Amino acid sequence: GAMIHAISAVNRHLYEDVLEQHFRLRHDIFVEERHWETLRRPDGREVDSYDDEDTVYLLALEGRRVVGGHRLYPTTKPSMMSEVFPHLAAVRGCPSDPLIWEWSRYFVVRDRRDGALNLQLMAAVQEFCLDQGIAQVSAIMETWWLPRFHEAGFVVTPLGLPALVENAWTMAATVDIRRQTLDVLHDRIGMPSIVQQDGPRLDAVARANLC
Ligand SMILES: CC(C)CCSCCNC(=O)CCNC(=O)[C@H](O)C(C)(C)COP(=O)(O)OP(=O)(O)OC[C@H]1O[C@@H](n2cnc3c(N)ncnc32)[C@H](O)[C@@H]1OP(=O)(O)O
Ligand SMILES: C[S@@+](CC[C@H](N)C(=O)[O-])C[C@H]1O[C@@H](n2cnc3c(N)ncnc32)[C@H](O)[C@@H]1O
Repeated sequence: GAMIHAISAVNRHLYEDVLEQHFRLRHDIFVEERHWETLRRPDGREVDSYDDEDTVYLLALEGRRVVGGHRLYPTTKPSMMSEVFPHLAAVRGCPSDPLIWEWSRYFVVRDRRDGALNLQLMAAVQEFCLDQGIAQVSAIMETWWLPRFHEAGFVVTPLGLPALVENAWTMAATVDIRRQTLDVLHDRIGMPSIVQQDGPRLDAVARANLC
């Protein structure tokens, strides 16, 4: 059936159509719906300084329609946490490691909310990272994400004090990538694999080491 596709520098030539579609959906969702006005752009594409040659996109596709997704960025480069929100990680420190990737821009289009897709997206980050040998992901998120992580069996390590960010309670944390977490999620989604990787093989950890 429908799969989550891992899109990076090595295979984006197969997904240029899909990538553009997702930038516009990100604008509809994060700018128009969430009202994150600092991300508004006149081209109607929601693109920031962490959308570059090293970004990995995990996009839920139905045919060529993007129905959900999220992205990963190496913490060996300047990151959203290190550059924008370092005060949120003042207790433990901002991650900087080839084996830790920054996780952001999680979305499900309205048509697919409150269904099977969400848990598939939760499984997808675990599956991709385990395959790549990535040990942890880091995230800045609103505190309503905590019960969602816990419900999916995600092992969460807070990096600092929660704080108001543009009027919303926000925190920085890592998530442990675990075979055990993934195994349970595979059972729950009723699929042995949720991540499709077309085109040339990506060596994410090697790329992050170069950075
Ligand atoms: C890498 C990550 C960490 C970066 C995040 S990046 C920021 C998170 N992303 C977004 O807010 C994008 C806009 N939203 C979406 O794409 C979807 O609403 C998401 C968050 C993916 C959730 O989709 P689904 O789980 O399929 O279903 P849903 O009915 O939309 O939500 C399920 C439950 O989740 C909760 N929820 C969703 N959005 C919320 C919000 N803005 N504030 C407080 N609570 C919120 C809520 O409890 C809801 O159930 P309800 O109470 O019955 O409505
Ligand atoms: C929870 S935080 C940031 C992380 C967000 N959950 C994500 O994964 O994309 C949301 C707040 O950070 C801001 N923000 C998101 N990406 C940003 C960037 N690249 N630069 C500056 N601010 C950003 C948004 O305007 C919003 O007020």
